[PDB]
Amino acid sequence: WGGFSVGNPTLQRFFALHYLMPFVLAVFALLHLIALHTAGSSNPLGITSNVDKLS
Amino acid sequence: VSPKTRTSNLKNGLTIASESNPLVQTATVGVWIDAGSRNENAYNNGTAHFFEHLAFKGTDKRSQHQLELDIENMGGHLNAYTSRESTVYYAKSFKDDVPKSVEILADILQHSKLAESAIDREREVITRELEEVNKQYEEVVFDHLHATAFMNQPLGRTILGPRENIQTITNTELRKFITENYTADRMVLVGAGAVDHDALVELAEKYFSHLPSSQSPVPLGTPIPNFVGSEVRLRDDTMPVAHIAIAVEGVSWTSEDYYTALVAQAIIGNYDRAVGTSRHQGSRLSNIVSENNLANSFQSFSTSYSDTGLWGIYLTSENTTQIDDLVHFTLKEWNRLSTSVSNLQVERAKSQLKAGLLLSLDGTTYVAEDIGRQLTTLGRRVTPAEVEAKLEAVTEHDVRAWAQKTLYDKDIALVGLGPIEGLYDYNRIRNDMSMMRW
Ligand code: HEM
Repeated sequence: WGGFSVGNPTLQRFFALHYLMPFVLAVFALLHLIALHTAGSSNPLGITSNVDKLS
Repeated sequence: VSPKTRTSNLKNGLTIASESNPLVQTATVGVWIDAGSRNENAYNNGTAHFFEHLAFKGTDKRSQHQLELDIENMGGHLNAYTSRESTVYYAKSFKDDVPKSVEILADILQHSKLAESAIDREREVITRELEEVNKQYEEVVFDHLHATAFMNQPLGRTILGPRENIQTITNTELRKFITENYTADRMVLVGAGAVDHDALVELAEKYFSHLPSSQSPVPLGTPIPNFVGSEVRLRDDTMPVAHIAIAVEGVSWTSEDYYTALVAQAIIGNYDRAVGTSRHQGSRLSNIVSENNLANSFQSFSTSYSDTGLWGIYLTSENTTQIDDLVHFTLKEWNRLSTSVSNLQVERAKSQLKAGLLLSLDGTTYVAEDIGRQLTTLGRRVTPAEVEAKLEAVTEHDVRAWAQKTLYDKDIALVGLGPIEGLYDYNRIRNDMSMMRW
């Protein structure tokens, strides 16, 4: 809180962190896609798609 | 300046066409027929090819063995081929064995036995041919290319025909086919090399005078094909070489754009890594392909029929991870026929073709094939002077206009055979038929 209850210090730090967190989130979104790229997307049948790929 | 092609007719309407060469000792005489597999329907598809086999199986006079002996004794050989629109039967011999060879050809065409026993025997030979073309990759590719481009149309049919027809072809339908199609007004007797025209005309009067005339005699090389943009993929991961053909609807023999299309084809040209000179060719595609090792070979083609054609390229490559690049760069060079070509490429290709069209005719068989082809597709032999004038009339700006209506943003027929995992789907190939920058 930066104090004894939710107040000005809390609001100002939430602003700074609210601005930041979406950038962190974008990084993790990119990371999960890079991790996915080793196997590729799964598909609704649950089988390999290595036999039949589409750009 | 080559000797003039002499042409005479008989009363039935048989054309006799000859080009003498007093420097050679052999002669190719033969019969070019304006008829082929395209004249069959779906039920008797394969008949024309079937007949080609039985033509050499014996006649009313000579048995199969006597036929063999007669040709052996002459000293030369006989040959035949059936295509979609054309059938040829010729004899290469010595100068003075020409009367024998004309007599044998007249016999096998008019007076063939087509004995049930021989039909039954060949029916197995031809069945085995169905499982051995499989090896001739270029032929496999081009037969699928016709099948898909002219989907469910007569030009789309193979020459061999389906297995089912081979088992059911009778001597009746064989006889019917050759009676309807092998008529005097559709036939040309051709002589090249050591032949006298006047002697050949007399031999035609002696042997081919009792040929039927057709009811409605149209001119030689008289024909609607509706091209289908489409693809056939014959993936085979065990093959080391990918074979790919890409074509658009091309031009007929008598198109006004016939020469324009030949010039366009020569701008792309051919390439073969096994030929020493190929790394130094002027063609842009040749340079891209050789520098980047994208292919073993490519061959541009412009195939013509009476009422349509296919214009495209045939590629072979071991570079299985760069098929995409090979196809990409090929279609980008085609794009440049629409967007970029100028007098520089066009005048170069015209120079190369002016010679190429004459070079091709280097032996009596090639000369006879040229006379026979031209007479059965155009109705006349076109002199080199006329051909030189038609080529000279092609400008850069004719090529651009032709490519813009024939290639640019057009549907393609695409056949891939072998390790073609790297060949993208139809859309991505067809998207390379235009340039977003233009
Ligand atoms: C900002 C949030 C996210 C974005 C932009 C995002 C984006 C994507 C994209 C574009 C794909 C590939 C296409 C697709 O399957 O839809 C994907 C796949 C995947 N995502 Fe997400 N994602 C997000 C959040 C999550 C979350 C919260 C989870 C799991 C709890 C998750 C797990 C996965 C998995 C497992 C796949 C692979 C699915 C498959 O193709 O079988 N993602 N994501």
